[PDB]
Amino acid sequence: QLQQSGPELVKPGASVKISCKASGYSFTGYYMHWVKQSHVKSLEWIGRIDPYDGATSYNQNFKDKASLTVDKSSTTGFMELHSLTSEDSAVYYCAREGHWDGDWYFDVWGAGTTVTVSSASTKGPSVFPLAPSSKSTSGGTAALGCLVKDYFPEPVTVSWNSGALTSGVHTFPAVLQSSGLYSLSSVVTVPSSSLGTQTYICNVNHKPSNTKVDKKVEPKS
Amino acid sequence: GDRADGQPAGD
Amino acid sequence: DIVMTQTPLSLSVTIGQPASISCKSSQSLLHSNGKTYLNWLQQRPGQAPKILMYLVSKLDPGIPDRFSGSGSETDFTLKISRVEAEDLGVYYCLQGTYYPFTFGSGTKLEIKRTVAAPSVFIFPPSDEQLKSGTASVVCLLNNFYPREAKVQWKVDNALQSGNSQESVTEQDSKDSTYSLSSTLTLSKADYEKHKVYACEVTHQGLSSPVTKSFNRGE
Repeated sequence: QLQQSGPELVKPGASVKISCKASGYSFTGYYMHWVKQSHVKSLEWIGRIDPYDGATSYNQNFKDKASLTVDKSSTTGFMELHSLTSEDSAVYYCAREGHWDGDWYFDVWGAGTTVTVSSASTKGPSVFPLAPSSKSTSGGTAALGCLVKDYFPEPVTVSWNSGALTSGVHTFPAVLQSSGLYSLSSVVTVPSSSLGTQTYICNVNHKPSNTKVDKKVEPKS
Repeated sequence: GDRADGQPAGD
Repeated sequence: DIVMTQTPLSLSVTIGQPASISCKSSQSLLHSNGKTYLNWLQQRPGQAPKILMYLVSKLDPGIPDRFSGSGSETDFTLKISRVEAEDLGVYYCLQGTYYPFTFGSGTKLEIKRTVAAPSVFIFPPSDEQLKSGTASVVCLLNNFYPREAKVQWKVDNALQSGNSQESVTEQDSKDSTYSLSSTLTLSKADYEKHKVYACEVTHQGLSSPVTKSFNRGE
């Protein structure tokens, strides 16, 4: 697979270098390409690098904007984006051009790095339980969750029971508050019969500010 | 020959 | 650069029915070497794009065979013989014949399923948040279809405006439903001025509005 670096806040005019660690295949055997996904969901190819010799080929629109390097000894590829403006806020993917039955196409993608260009400062969220009660029961099931309030920028990562509880989770799109800060909730539906034995913990990781919160969500007593 | 190849629009 | 134009730009297909998406390229994608470098990708909500088909018609080996592609040198069609819940998302064509690689704009596929009414839940503010001076009340509408729903907040049976925000999930890749939350935010002072907090939910799967409420401090 391919493992990209976490999300980035970047001041306008500044630069940032994002990375893409390759594992499980021969690094210098395949091109590593980089793709920008703008918030309107348009995809554009940025360029590619030959990890064997460091040779780069760039989309002409990103010539002054991106530079591709590679570190053989750490089988990791890097894209540096220069002199950033509002138009460079987006999700950046790396992808391996692989081969199958004698043809070439993009066959492994990293998960994306969100870059937000802003002069505002990063700010970690406050996390509050949404406790289950008689007002959040239906059909013998209970809903519960966490309110993740007042952070900047996107994205914040929410998981439940350290990744073990995924079925029935809904982590909603963030809303933009009048303050210019974001909030979201993440909820899960569970058996109501098991609220006395199971433990439900929402894990919140807001990497831009290096903020991590675990909140155990319990019934009100 | 162990060297990367890919679709012609990459260069 | 080569222009890739997709049509339609969105469509909504009932589970089990066929779907068809086309792409036109502004020039022949037939390379000198006899190959036609036209690819199709799917991007599900929350995921990276994924190659479905390359060389117009060749299926990636992990792709189910209800997908097929056809085409000439300039016009191409991706067909799903019978859509399933996991086919949701945005579909892109991509040409690799001429530098630079270029994508189309994307066609968003929604999966139509049977009408499902929301299950509605309401959450008072936590004591933790109250201590800090604000009260968020959350109303949750879970697993409904189609996505249009109306939420109204009533406080001591007076309709509220201007003090709430909502957002709706992407479509679910397993059951094809949506969920929505609506959050009412007051100061702690204004919260403590009132007794009954209610959200009233309208949805075409409901024959009258559904109300979930609590009394402050129970």
